[PDB]
Amino acid sequence: IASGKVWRDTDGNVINAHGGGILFHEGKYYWFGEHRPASGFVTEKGINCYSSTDLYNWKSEGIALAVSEEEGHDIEKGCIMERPKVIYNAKTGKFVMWLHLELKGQGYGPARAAVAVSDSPAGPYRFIRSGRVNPGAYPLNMTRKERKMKWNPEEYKEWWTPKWYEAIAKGMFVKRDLKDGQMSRDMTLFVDDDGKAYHIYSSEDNLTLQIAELADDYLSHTGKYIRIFPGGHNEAPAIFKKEGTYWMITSGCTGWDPNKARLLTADSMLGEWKQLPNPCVGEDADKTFGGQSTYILPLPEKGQFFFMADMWRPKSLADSRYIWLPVQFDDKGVPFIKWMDRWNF
Ligand SMILES: OC[C@H]1NC[C@H](O)[C@@H](O)[C@H]1O
Ligand SMILES: [Ca+2]
Repeated sequence: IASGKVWRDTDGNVINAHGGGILFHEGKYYWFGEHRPASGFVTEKGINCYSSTDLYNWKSEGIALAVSEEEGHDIEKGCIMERPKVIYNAKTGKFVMWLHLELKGQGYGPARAAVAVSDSPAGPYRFIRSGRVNPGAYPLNMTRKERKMKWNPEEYKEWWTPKWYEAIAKGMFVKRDLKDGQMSRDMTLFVDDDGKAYHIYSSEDNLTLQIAELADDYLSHTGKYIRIFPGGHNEAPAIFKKEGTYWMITSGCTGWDPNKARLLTADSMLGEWKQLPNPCVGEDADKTFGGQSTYILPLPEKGQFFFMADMWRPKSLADSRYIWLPVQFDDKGVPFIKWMDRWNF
């Protein structure tokens, strides 16, 4: 595992799986990610999939979720498809893919999460629906008093004033988006011990993280959700659970530029969360080693976890590389990550 180098599949082609994540099923790891083009930023293809027995040799499984050729479809060619994650639904036996969708020709405005389904890990997946999250429902931890407040859009046009920040903290953008549902851009998924799944996403114009419970088949949301770190600008969330504790690594919001990772922790997924120091340590840790969090893969057979990131090259996004590093734990059980040029499982 040689972070930042050109990685190739078994045919010799550059692995094209960005913003991704990995699952294990029937003896194989399946890596899902954005198919990025050589020029431009929008996918020409959809969500790509690769498979491996060993986490070193990756076989191209082809496109798992394709862009549609039908005009007016939510996922017609030219839509934005980012940060795909796949989870297995044990009750129905289906593979469920969620992803950040922006409708074609609308930039990043729609701020939707989309959901697709497959009988097999590699696909093809069948698109079901897209939309903002939980129309009509308030966050669980947004208080009665906060829900009763009125925010005149004309008084709060200037971002980053003291009164605007306070307003964002007390849920001004939640109320703004209440009817049509909460915004979802950068996102991930987590399947808990009891089969409860959660959709974690940057919401409220990227200012605030939200964690939403998924329904029992993982195809919709239940209405139950919380919001955390309002105004915190936590992006590209990555999550894992260890010995009952939930840990989340995120980035800041500086477009393509690498920035300082944050470490967030809770004892309950929908309980209170708190922020801990940058979990990256050593030289370049202030820049997350030139990367941005995408996924934390548990290896539950070994009681270990590994941190996946993207080393984004905005000049040509197909040339973006992959940083994969062991998650280590200090004497208090707090995760940290150090660079290694080459390491083995
Ligand atoms: O918009 C480009 C880029 N910005 C930063 C996000 O974390 C990425 O997923 C991607 O949307
Ligand atoms: Ca955020």
